[PDB]
Amino acid sequence: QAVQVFGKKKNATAVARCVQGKGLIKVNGVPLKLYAPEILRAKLYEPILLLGTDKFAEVDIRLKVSGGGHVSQVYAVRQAIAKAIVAYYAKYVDEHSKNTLKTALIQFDRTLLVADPRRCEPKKFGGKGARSRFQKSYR
Amino acid sequence: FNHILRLLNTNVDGKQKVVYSLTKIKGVGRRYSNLVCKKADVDLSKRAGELTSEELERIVTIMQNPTAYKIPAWFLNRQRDIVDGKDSQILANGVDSKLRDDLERLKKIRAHRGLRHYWGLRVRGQHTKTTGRRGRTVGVS
Amino acid sequence: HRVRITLTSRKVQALEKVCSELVERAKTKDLRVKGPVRLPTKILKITTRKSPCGEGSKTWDLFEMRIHKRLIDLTAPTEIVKQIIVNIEAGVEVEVTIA
Amino acid sequence: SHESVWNSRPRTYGKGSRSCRVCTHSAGLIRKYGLNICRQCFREKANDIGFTKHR
Amino acid sequence: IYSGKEFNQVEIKPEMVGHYLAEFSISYKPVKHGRPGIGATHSSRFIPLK
Amino acid sequence: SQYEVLPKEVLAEVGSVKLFNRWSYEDVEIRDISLTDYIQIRSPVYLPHSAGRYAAKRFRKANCPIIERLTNSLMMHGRNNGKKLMAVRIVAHAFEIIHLMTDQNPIQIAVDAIVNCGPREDSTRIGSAGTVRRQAVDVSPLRRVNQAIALLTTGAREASFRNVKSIAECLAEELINAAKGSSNSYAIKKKDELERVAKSNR
Amino acid sequence: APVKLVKVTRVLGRTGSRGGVTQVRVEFMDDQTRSIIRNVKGPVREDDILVLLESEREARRL
Amino acid sequence: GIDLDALLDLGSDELRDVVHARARRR
Amino acid sequence: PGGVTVRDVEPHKFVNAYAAFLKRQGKLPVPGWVDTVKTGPAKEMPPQDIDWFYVRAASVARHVYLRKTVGVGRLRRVHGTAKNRGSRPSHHVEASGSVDRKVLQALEKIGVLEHDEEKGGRRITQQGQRDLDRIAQTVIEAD
Amino acid sequence: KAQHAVILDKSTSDKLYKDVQSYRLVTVATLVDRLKINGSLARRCLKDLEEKGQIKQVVGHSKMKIYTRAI
RNA sequence: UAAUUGCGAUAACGAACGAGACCUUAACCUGCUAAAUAGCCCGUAUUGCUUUGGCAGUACGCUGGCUUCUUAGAGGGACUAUCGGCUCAAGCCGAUGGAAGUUUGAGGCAAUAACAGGUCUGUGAUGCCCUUAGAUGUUCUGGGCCGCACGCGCGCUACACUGACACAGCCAGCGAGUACUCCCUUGGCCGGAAGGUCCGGGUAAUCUUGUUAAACUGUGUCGUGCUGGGGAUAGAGCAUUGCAAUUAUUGCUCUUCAACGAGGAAUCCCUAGUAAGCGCAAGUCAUCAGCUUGCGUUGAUUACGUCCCUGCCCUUUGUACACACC
Ligand SMILES: [Mg+2]
Ligand SMILES: [Mg+2]
Ligand SMILES: [Mg+2]
Ligand SMILES: [Mg+2]
Ligand SMILES: [Mg+2]
Ligand SMILES: [Mg+2]
Ligand SMILES: [Mg+2]
Ligand SMILES: [Mg+2]
Ligand SMILES: [Mg+2]
Ligand SMILES: [Mg+2]
Ligand SMILES: [Mg+2]
Ligand SMILES: [Mg+2]
Ligand SMILES: [Mg+2]
Ligand SMILES: [Mg+2]
Repeated sequence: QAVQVFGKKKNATAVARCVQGKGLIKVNGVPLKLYAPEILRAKLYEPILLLGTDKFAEVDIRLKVSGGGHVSQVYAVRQAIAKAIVAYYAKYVDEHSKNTLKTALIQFDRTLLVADPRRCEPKKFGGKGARSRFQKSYR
Repeated sequence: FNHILRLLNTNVDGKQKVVYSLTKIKGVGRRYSNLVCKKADVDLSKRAGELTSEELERIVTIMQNPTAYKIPAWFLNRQRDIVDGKDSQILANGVDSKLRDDLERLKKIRAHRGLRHYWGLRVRGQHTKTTGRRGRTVGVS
Repeated sequence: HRVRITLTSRKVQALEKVCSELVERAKTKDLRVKGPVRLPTKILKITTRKSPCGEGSKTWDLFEMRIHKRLIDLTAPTEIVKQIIVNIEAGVEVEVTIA
Repeated sequence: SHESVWNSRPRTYGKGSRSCRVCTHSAGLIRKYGLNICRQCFREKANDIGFTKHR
Repeated sequence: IYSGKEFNQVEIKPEMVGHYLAEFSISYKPVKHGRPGIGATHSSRFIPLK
Repeated sequence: SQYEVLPKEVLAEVGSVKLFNRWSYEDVEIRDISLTDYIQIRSPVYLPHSAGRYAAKRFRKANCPIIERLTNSLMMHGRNNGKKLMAVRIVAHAFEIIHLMTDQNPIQIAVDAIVNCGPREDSTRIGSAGTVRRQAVDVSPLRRVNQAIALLTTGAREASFRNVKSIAECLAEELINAAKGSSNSYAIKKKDELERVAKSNR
Repeated sequence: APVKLVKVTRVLGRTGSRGGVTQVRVEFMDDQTRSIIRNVKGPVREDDILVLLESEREARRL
Repeated sequence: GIDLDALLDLGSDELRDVVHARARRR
Repeated sequence: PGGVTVRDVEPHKFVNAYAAFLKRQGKLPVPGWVDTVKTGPAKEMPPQDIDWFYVRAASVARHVYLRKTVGVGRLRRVHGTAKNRGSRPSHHVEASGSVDRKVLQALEKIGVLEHDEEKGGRRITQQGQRDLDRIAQTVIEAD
Repeated sequence: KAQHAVILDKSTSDKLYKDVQSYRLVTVATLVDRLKINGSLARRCLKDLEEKGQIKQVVGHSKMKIYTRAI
């Protein structure tokens, strides 16, 4: 019994496997409580806090996150974990509980499940940024 | 304690820590004073004021004698004396006195670098149209 | 014998058909074919100033050339190889590696 | 004309060594992929070489 | 030593060892400033129209 | 349940969502009923850091939590632009200091400070070609929240500039003074002078 | 004079030369039969609660 | 740092080790 | 019950714990100029510690442990920082390959790391992995 | 230019050891204003009081530290 | 209506351009196709703790299966879909669902007519004029384009504690790279650094390269002092590129430590992954990027309105203007 999901934020992507067994969540081998910078770690525990802490007791979740920045990878990890437990309780558990768990994530933060469709606007000439333009002088 | 000290030929504050109090001696910077304190077997945490007078004499002597205390030859602000041919670290009153000598040597041979100094211009090849800007207008009339 | 076929060109439609056509006739004669492999596209970018004289508002060009590279792994003797790629259209390139 | 002095100075590098292969123009030369064509002449021949505007 | 347009007579001294010959033949001469022109300032480039 | 992935300081507050795992939201009320619909405290949040799209387009920032809004305002000047984690650290340290200063709920203090700093009368500049005239007008509830957050943060920011008083514990007293209604607060002085000018131009 | 609160009924439309001020239809909670018009600076919408200082002036276009 | 008498008769390699780095590279 | 490795230990606490272990042991050879250098052109001041070398050795040893292999060039990039180039904008600059090289040689001498002749660079050793696991265990014991 | 003492003399030491009990919050800034002391000595004083068990720490963050009275 | 965009009225009817449409790119697909130049699962051997099942564990012909992640082709998907309002219509507002509801975001292309706009110094593209053996052709040495009382424009670094410094933690994307000669460079060795040397890889999803970028986070030092902020000017020494470094090419070490405490009258850019901060690659290139072209990281405040200023489009109107209110 296993499912595979992934989460994305900017160029950061995190691939997660959910495996039946003892309850543990690891990010690139490192335990979840010690991966992210301490100030950001409250975001990582949020999906588990929203759900039941005992609902992750029968799953083995390992992630491999890379591609973006340190803040973005945190968002990739949190979104992937929420999808992983939802996928497990859909394929291997009746989706009525999956529907109950999905809504608990939904009416709190939609970003927990659906990836943010925002990327960097391509740069144009005549300015340093996408919208900014070089300073001009009339005299 | 000991708010005021007198080292070489410059007054030294005692309320500041040892390294940065010693930086006020001109010709000694932040890094050079750091090595000297480490070589002198003196604790860095305590301030310069609460140093014992025996610590002061150890600190000063190692400054005029860097080579004798296993100090690397490439900290010295002169590694080849063009007149002498020996490495030397120069303290407060010496750099100003020696600075004239280097300028005097360049001037007396009528070299370009000495001429630029005498005229009062940039000597490292800098551009000097929009960035010299010494005086004032000078308007159109 | 294992031979690797490398197909590099610029026209996708020409490359897609010849890749399909080459591999299609391969099953017909019942050979073991591994592929095709779709290597990442190569985009050649040249940025140029439009004005030949430097006058006017600054406008820039972006000329782009796309290169498409394809890999086909074939398990057949060299005698078959010379008889299997006989008809290759223009605009594409063929490379062979003997293994 | 004498070989010792005529064009004696080496031209291994520098803008004097390289020139546009169609109009012997030195400034604004494009040699990203061995094109060796000045920017003005490249804009004429861009479509012939295989370069097109897309964005 | 040739300095652009003319040869400058320089006698080598023992203190001159370690420097290029271009040190002792200046090529640009010092700048003695004169008077600003019409376009030197913004408020002076206006040509009157009568 | 062999591995307990949650830290002990987190497992102690599973029952309710508490800001920074320290303070709750139920005991936080608003004295002014007008700002109730434009101060988002009905939905607790663990951290003042969400990548929400609250500009898509209008009146979406009203649903944004007010702790989120305060954190966004600290990262104002050019050197501080793009530094949200530092702002979160400063904001987190402020509430706990407010808690020690006042022995109250720091969120209650912040909400009271924001309520007290919103001017309820302002004047717009009208006239004809530099003939400057001012007409006194009311201020919408949404602008009052924005003005209060702006005035509170700038006073804390300028006070900490070139001062030993650090930013994290600076921001505390302006929040404390504003909730107390003290006239020593920078926001209170600017709020009063704006209302004083507006009353003159009625 | 005491301060008072009102509820926004209708957003009449923008006003002023530069369109930075909006006119709104206003009713009082304490007096449900009293309705006035006042100018508002800032984003305003219906069913909002506004605070008026010396609510005696009638609004005029700017 | 060498007397003028021996300086003018000094060998090339010995001249090298004494002179400035730019002079050495030449 | 477990059963733990370097992964389940905070890196800040692990490096400090292993730095103390090496310093207390005293077996690790140290170059003489340890008190002179400033660990790279990108840096301004020399390290503010007499025990910085033991911290550097502990930090590097964990780095080699977590990676497939690493050499002097890679660590210079890793330990490099932004240089204050006066009025010109900052750039990334490598950091004092000699300091990194001597650390790798010293760890090789004490058996923590060993050279790989087939891929280049240096890799963790069976004793090296054993030594770090003991230190990580003590960190949890200290916690 | 307020001069902050870099050495805790008798007058300031006794004032610190008698007034820090009643301070609700004991921060590096708090000592500097109420004691006219250098920041480095203020931080060392905070460590010294902590070792004595006279105040308790709330924040162990490196960049800013909070100490409060314990009764 | 963003639109000469439509509904309609109608001495007009029927059309052609432009707009739209179109093409490129970003976001969706656990649906298809198929991957040893991308991964995952499985198993083999082995490593450390536990030895009670857990580690980036480590190992190309170590491997049977698969394509979620990656690559890239065909396709699907959004059309304002549904619902509640206003309205005859065109359409407009809000909510739900959805990856996406401003034309979904950003670009490319882009009409008639014209400018005495710029380019004869891009062109063997050219008319006329000038010159053509003491050349205004061509080549070689040196110098100059950098020269400095002064005015202006585009920018870089800063005036610090939301900070500087020292260690520790430590995450990207767009791309480029070797033939008559070295291009990107790994790993080993020496050195304080810049660098030097030796064996090798890559004509490239293979090697450089996971380009371990910086900003940033953690623990310490500093402390409201033009101060450990700031790095201007300058002295000395060492290397690198080049046939040549002087008017310092550039790089590194030490030392010297100027104005500057947020900036007048004025003025520029900008509405969401945007401004701003931070860095990286490419172009130039033997060497030099404070520049430009792209890319990524962190990531906001405030409108979502108006014609008040500066301009633009249509209609009515006045004109002694037509080189057209300069
Ligand atoms: Mg930008
Ligand atoms: Mg680092
Ligand atoms: Mg478009
Ligand atoms: Mg032409
Ligand atoms: Mg000529
Ligand atoms: Mg010439
Ligand atoms: Mg310009
Ligand atoms: Mg700037
Ligand atoms: Mg630093
Ligand atoms: Mg990468
Ligand atoms: Mg470059
Ligand atoms: Mg340029
Ligand atoms: Mg009239
Ligand atoms: Mg006329």
